[PDB]
Amino acid sequence: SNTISEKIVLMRKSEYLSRQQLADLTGVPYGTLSYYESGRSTPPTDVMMNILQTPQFTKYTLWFMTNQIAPESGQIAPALAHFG
Amino acid sequence: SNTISEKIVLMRKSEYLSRQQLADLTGVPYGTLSYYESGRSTPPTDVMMNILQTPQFTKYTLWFMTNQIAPESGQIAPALAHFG
Ligand code: NA
Ligand code: NA
Repeated sequence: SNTISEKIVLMRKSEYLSRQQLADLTGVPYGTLSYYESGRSTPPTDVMMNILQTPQFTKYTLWFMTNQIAPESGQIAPALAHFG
Repeated sequence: SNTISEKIVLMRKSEYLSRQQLADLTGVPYGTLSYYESGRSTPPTDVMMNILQTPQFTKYTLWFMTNQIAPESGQIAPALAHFG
C-alpha cells in the first residue's frame, strides 16, 4: 500500500529516471515534482494525467489510480513496489 | 478530446447515474461533484482515485487518465464518448 507521493517515486525509480529527467519528460517543473514526491503538494488531476501520459508511466496507470493491474494489456506495478 | 469535466459527465451518464447517485456511491459530496462537472473545480488526484475506484468507474481508468483503452482487460471508454 503506497501514498501518491510514494507511488510517483516508485514509478520514477523503477524507470531509472532522475527527478530532472522526469521534469524534462513531463514539463512539470522540478520544484513542483519535488513537492509531489515529498507529499507536500497533491497533483491536480490534469497534472497527474500529464505524468501518466509520459510514455513510460502509462503502463502504471491502473495500478497508480486503482491499485489493480492487468499485465495481459501491459498494465503493471513498478518493479520496486514489490506489488502482490 | 474531452476535458476532465466532460469526462466525468460522460462516465456518470454512461453508467446511468444521477449526480446524487454518484455522490452516494463515491462518497464525494454532491456540491464537489457539481463543481467537477462544471469545471469550477479540478479534482485533486486522491479524490480522482476515489472516483475511479468506485466499482463501475474502474473500467474507465485508462481512458480517463491517458485517452487509451484495453477492452481485453475490461478497460473501455464510456459509451457516450463515441471514442474512436
Ligand atoms: Na536515469
Ligand atoms: Na440512475
